[PDB]
Amino acid sequence: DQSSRYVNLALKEEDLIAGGEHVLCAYIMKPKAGYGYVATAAHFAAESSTGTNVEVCTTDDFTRGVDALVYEVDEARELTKIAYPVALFDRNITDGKAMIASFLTLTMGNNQGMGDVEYAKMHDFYVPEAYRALFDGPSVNISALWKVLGRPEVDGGLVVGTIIKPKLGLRPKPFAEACHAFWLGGDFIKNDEPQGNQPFAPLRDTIALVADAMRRAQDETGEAKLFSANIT
Amino acid sequence: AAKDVKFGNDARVKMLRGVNVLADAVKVTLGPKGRNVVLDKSFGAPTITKDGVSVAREIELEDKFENMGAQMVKEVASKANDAAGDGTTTATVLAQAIITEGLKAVAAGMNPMDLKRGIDKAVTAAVEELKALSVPCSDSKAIAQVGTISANSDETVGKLIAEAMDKVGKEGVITVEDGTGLQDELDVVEGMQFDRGYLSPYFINKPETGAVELESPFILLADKKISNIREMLPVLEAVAKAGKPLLIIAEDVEGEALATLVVNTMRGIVKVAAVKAPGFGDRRKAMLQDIATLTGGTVISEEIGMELEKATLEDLGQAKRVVINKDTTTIIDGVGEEAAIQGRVAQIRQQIEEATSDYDREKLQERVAKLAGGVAVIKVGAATEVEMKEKKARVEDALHATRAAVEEGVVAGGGVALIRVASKLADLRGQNEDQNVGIKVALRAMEAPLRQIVLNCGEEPSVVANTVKGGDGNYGYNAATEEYGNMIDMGILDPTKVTRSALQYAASVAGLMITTECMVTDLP
Amino acid sequence: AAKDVKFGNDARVKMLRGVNVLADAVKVTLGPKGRNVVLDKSFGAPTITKDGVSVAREIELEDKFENMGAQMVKEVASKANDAAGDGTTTATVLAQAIITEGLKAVAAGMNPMDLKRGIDKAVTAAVEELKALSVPCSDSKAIAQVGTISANSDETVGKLIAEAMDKVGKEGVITVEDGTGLQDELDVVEGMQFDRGYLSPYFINKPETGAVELESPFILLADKKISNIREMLPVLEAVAKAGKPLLIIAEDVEGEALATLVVNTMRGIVKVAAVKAPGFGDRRKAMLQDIATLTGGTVISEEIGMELEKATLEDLGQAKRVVINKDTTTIIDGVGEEAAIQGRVAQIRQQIEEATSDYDREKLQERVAKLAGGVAVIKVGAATEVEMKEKKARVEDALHATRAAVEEGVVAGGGVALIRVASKLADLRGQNEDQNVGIKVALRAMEAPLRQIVLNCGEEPSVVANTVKGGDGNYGYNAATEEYGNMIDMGILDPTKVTRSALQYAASVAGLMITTECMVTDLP
Amino acid sequence: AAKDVKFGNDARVKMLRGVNVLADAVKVTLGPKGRNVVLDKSFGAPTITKDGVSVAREIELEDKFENMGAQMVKEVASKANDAAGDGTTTATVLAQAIITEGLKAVAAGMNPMDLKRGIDKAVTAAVEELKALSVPCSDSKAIAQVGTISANSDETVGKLIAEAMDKVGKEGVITVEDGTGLQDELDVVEGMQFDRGYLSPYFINKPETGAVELESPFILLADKKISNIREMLPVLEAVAKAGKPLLIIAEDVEGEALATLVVNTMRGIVKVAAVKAPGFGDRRKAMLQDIATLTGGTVISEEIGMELEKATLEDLGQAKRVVINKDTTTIIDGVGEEAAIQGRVAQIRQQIEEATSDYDREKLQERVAKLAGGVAVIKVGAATEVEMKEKKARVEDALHATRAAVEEGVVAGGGVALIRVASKLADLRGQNEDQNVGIKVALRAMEAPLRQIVLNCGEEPSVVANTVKGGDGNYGYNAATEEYGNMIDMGILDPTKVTRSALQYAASVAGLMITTECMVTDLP
Ligand SMILES: Nc1ncnc2c1ncn2[C@@H]1O[C@H](COP(=O)(O)OP(=O)(O)O)[C@@H](O)[C@H]1O
Ligand SMILES: Nc1ncnc2c1ncn2[C@@H]1O[C@H](COP(=O)(O)OP(=O)(O)O)[C@@H](O)[C@H]1O
Ligand SMILES: Nc1ncnc2c1ncn2[C@@H]1O[C@H](COP(=O)(O)OP(=O)(O)O)[C@@H](O)[C@H]1O
Ligand SMILES: [Mg+2]
Ligand SMILES: [Mg+2]
Repeated sequence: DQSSRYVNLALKEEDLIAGGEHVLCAYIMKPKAGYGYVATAAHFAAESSTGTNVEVCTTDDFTRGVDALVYEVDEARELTKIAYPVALFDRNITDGKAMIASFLTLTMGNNQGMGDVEYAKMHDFYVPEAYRALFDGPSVNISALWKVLGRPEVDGGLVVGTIIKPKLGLRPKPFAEACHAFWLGGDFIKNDEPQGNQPFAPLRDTIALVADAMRRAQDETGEAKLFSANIT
Repeated sequence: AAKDVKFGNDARVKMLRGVNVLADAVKVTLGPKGRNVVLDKSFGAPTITKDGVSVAREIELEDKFENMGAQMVKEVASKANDAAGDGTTTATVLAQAIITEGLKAVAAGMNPMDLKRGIDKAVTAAVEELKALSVPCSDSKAIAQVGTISANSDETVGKLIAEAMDKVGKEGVITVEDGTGLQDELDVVEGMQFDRGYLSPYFINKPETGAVELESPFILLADKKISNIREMLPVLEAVAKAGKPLLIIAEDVEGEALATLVVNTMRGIVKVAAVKAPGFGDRRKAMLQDIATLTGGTVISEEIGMELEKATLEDLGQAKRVVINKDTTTIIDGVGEEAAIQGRVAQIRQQIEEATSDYDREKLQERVAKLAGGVAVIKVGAATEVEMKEKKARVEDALHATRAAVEEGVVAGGGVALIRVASKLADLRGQNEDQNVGIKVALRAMEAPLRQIVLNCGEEPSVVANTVKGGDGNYGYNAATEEYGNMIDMGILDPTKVTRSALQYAASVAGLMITTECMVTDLP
Repeated sequence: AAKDVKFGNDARVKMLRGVNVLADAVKVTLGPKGRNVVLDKSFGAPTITKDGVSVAREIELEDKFENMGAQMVKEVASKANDAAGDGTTTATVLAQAIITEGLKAVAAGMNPMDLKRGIDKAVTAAVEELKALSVPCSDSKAIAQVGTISANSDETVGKLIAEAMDKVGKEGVITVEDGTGLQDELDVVEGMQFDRGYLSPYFINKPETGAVELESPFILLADKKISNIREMLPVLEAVAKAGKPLLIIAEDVEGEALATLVVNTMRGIVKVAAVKAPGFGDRRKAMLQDIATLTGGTVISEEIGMELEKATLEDLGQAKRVVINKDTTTIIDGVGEEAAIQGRVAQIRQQIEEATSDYDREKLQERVAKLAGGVAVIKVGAATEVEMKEKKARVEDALHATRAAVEEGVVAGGGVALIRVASKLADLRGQNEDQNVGIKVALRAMEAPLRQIVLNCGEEPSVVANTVKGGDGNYGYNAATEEYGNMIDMGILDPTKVTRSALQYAASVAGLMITTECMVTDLP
Repeated sequence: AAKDVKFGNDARVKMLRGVNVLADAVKVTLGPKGRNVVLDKSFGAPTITKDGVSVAREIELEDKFENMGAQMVKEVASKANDAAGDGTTTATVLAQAIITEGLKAVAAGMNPMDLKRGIDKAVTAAVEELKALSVPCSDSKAIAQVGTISANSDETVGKLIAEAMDKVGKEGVITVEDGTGLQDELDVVEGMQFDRGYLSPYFINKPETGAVELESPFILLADKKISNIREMLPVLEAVAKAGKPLLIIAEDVEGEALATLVVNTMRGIVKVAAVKAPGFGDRRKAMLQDIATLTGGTVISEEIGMELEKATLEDLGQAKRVVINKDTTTIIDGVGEEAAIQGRVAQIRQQIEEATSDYDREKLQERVAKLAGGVAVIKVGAATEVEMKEKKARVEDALHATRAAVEEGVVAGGGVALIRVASKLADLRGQNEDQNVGIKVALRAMEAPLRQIVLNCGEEPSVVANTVKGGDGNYGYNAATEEYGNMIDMGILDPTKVTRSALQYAASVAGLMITTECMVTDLP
């Protein structure tokens, strides 16, 4: 909450971006009617950081370091650009890379529980040039998939995958067989979004059965393949 | 969280202590021999202020029942500042006086609702008497006076404000912001001005000025980005055939088109400049239509089906001169027409009726000022930041107070107007005895502003109060000179709008508070 | 968490201490000389209120057993506010009166279940006597008193509500919202209107009005987004051949179609305007069918398989006049017919009877009001938010009381209606002596509201209670002027539904409370 | 969180206790027999320093009401440094003297605003006489004295800075940076130099010094990366025909072209060197345009519709010599015309007047220096790091003091100027007797600097203050040698700008604080 101190349009985008002083998020944000836009954008920046709701204290009032700030705002183009202190994104112990739980918590999640923001679609952001290497960061990605597929680590291109036909209700081993069949085809698959431990096809048997189907399909094709288990 | 509850005098006693703490803090800012309050803000240096509402906003007490009292009278200081800027302490001092008498009246066993109805009747009559006392304020001397008094007797501010409102006229907008010199300065902006500069240095034809100046240019008004020179070629050809220069006003000029224009101008084939449109969104559209109206030009837009490939010198507007800088553009004597301007001004003035948002209304006021007046900046000169922030706040009050005088008139200051009206209502009566005492509460408490003004001098208030009530008309006591005289000839004036507002809102909150019988709050 | 448990008299005494705290906070609000309660809300300014339930919701005690006492009788305030919206303080006092005397009967060794059965019998019969005393209320003068009385003796709200109910009529809807002036003002909306404005300014044909006006227009009700004007051409061709203007109502018009209409309007070939359909979801489709029905048009949808290329001026609706603004659309005299509208109203009337939610019932009443009546908005005027938020809650009180009176009639206020029924039941007896005492507790408690109303005035309650019981008929004590008279002649009226409500809910809770033998709760 | 508030003498005493704690921490550093202060820092060695304001920044009291006093006088100590470099302790002593005498005078009952106006008048009159007392400083010896005194009697610094200013001339830029030896050393850089080296080692043609040197070279100023040798071929062909060596300055040279130049240079086909352009952004284009101006070349750039393939030997600049190293490039005697260069200087000098940002002004000042004046670096010699920072902080002061002397003159130091002007204003009077006390308050406190200078020596201060007032003119007391004499002949001079500044900013802050009547801050 609050707009005071949260309006900080004096912050230069150059030191924020190229100086890396802040993570910089550009929102197409529209308030609800009658709210002050800059207050909403600044108030949205508070939700995008410390919260600072009704009151903040540390046995002796105040709290002022954690705040993510609006640094460009312009009501009629619906633009809300918010600069976030790098301290907001606490480092994960596994790698020293910032927990993205914070970032979502501070952009498109608990911060969006603000109601007088009608919407705040982030169209873009920036992350500090150096500390970017210490954002949570995809230690595995397409480039590592290429590597396990035996492709070059540069432009290993399309890792082919499917949504298993015919989507829901396909039992684990028919689903695994559809994965096998697909993996007599291409490279990659996911579980469906309801195909967690839901009783129509739980994860463990499906993933056990799908994993066998992958090895079978690999053995029958001579090329590596991949499955995406619905851990949700 | 479990609540705590109190009843009756054990409740009301807690309430009164709260109000007294806040009011006692605020009182000391009152009048010309008042003193400053220092406010702690942990972010930086403390801020010294005389601004009543600034002090009132911070006060909030530890003991929860005590805190509740301060939080109520905080409402009156906020609104009076929101309603009319100046007047905040006087409204507070009035509100505290009525509360203390009301608890006095309730302890005598009056029914509190009849007291409220009594108070509301006295205020209703008192406002009508103030409207009868008001006399017009209509010249620089009267305006310079009220400016001086609101500035806390700083004649330089009063003089300066009279000049500023004279130059920009009643439709003009006046503003104040932090200067750099050791003395004040007045800048007046005339014609149209907006915060967009040249898009490249090479347009600069007067590098000694550091600026672009063009004589009798065409002005093009493109409602979109400019992307390829192909969209403009016939215009530059048509302009080149006419030989006069051209100003592009557009949402953007992309580098290749821009560079091609930069090339052609430096090599002298045709003389051109380009600027981004001011603002954004719908207000940009309005402002683009405003400049078109002022220049007599036409807004080129695809929503009406126009094409730059079909634009002509009839669609472009004109002006006698334009000047553009690294950051700034000005258009001098646009070739619009008066009937169109007043019609356009009438539209915006009607929109000013529709603008419920005050900030947006100010923007509409700025837009009409651009079309029909000027804009001025007062630069505050002071040696130090703790004085910059003090001096600035006094100029703020002087601007609001001078504004408030012109539309409603002025009355003798020093509270003597509010003393006089209290003598006229002496025949007013209620339906029942409880309403009579409720009426009398108002007539007694209205003396409180003069009493506090004098008390800050260390004079004896009741001795002066007795003699001022013995006076006639505008006879009153001047606390600066410590002698009596005619307030109009002595130049001590108050805007009728602030004095009337300070009473109305004060009686509103107090008229409730005397009726409080129970309070519920969380255990500490 | 380990609980603490108590048994027998130790439980009941702590529970009784709980109820009295919540009761004593509300009681002080009762009657015309009641007093305000101040409610703390740390997230903003404290709330000043006279509303019983608004105080009752805030009470929560630290002692877990005392917390149970407040938390039990709080049910009565919530149910009374939902069922009738007025009388909650009255309903609370009756509940607290029965509980105290009931526990007294338990301490005498009476079997609690016979008190419950005895109480329930007496209250059941008492409601039958209220059906006999109620008289119809059916004129503007009668309604104005119950409004004024429930408003706490303010005629202006009563006079205003008496006008509002007359203008919108029996099926109309009335609403109250925060104004900005000091005076109250009543707005009334004729015909059907909804909060959608012009999709562009270029439709504006009254630029000074900021509005679109078209006469005898066709109205198109497209149940889809209008994408390509090639879809519109055969309809627009027919309209252009007719030369009459057309209003488009659609789920959207995309820019190429919209812009082409904007182009076509500027050059004056056909007068057209486009607006979003009101609402969203199936109610949007319903409102489109309603607009069609009111206008005599037909809804065009791909669900039925009709298509714009096949639509005709026979499918389009018509009306005598339409007006649209930046935010608002209204239709004047649709070419619908009384039989079709009434049949549609019957469908919605069946839906209102079927509506399990008052929100749905509200959303249903709005459309029949738009179809067959109108809507009124009362904007409350006040000088400040605390008074504003106070004032509105008293207007709300009158608006439900006036509604409640029209469907149930009125009886003399001041509790005297309860006194007169408390005499008629004196012959009632039960199956056993414990039930006879159960009757006696109830018949004794119905005197409690009058005694509190007197006590808040500072008068001796039993002297007034004796002198009223010595009278007959509507003879009662006028607490506003401290005299006896006919309450119907004095205009002091309560809606029969609130009194009949306040009993039944109060006796339902209090008749359970006293059978409590044990309490279990978590240790502190 | 809950505030605490205090009024009147209880607040004012707590305020005064705060100021004196900060003042005594600063007081001990004043004058030639002053002593060092040890400042704690959480992450390293304690910093030994003599600089007054550097102590003043660290002070921060535990008691909030005391803390507010210190945190205000820190503001005058900071600003006096920002305005003038040296002159912090003097401003802090003057402020603390007036506040004590002002608050002392307030206890007598005088109106604080008449005191404020009285002080403000005295300071305003005093500045006029100081502007009259100031005398020109021009010769190297006079500059050497003010350098010596500011250095705290380290004559070597005055001699060294006097030579540095003599070599670079009054347009030049002098800076100080860490050395490594015991001795202070002066490095003067002349012509143009910028911090980019050879892009590859293989260009090195004097490996006996790791250096590239070229004589009468052509210089290419490429505004963009060099990426395809066909960009260069036509120039390289023409350069090869001329046979003179070539220097490339470019945004970059890609490996293909760069390595191909390495091949052609190693094999001796063309004498070529390439360097990265200095910096980035518009400052690069500006700096490149400066080099073009100095060299008579042209910035080959797309914005002017030019291509490297179209550039010619007429477009390349020339200079007598260039030298480039691993990290540094220098250009000797560019062929640019003095009138063109002078005009460019006038452009950049005009930018200095418009540049409000001081950091930009140094950037602009370096470019006018490197075009038209010397660049100098002073390397401070010290035996160890804690001695390094101390010694460095004294050298830093001699620059600001010597610079300050050149533009505004000097007056007799040792506070004597303040003593002499105090004797002239004794006839000054105000509007009222409280203002008369206000005039006399200021004229009293101006002795406070001299008394501390003597008291830090341990001499009896009021004796020396009497004898100095017994003398006339530049007669004064030389605290370094415990004898009276003419301050001009001993060279104890202070810049007028620093003495005048310390008085103004002290009076500005002190005159506000003594009007304090209330303070509000958080409970501990
Ligand atoms: N020279 C003076 N003599 C007597 N009263 C004065 C004089 N100058 C100003 N006043 C009074 O000071 C009162 C306080 O107004 P102001 O200083 O603006 O504080 P606020 O408006 O916040 O109460 C005004 O009613 C004004 O008439
Ligand atoms: N002038 C009056 N004389 C006697 N009784 C009155 C008068 N005005 C109101 N009442 C009584 O006060 C009660 C209504 O007060 P109210 O604050 O609305 O309580 P509740 O919230 O329970 O409705 C009713 O019983 C009504 O008859
Ligand atoms: N030999 C001296 N005799 C008398 N006064 C001196 C002597 N040397 C320096 N001073 C004075 O000491 C005062 C403070 O100088 P300095 O310590 O540089 O100020 P700061 O501590 O603010 O840098 C000046 O008024 C200066 O003239
Ligand atoms: Mg009620
Ligand atoms: Mg010094």
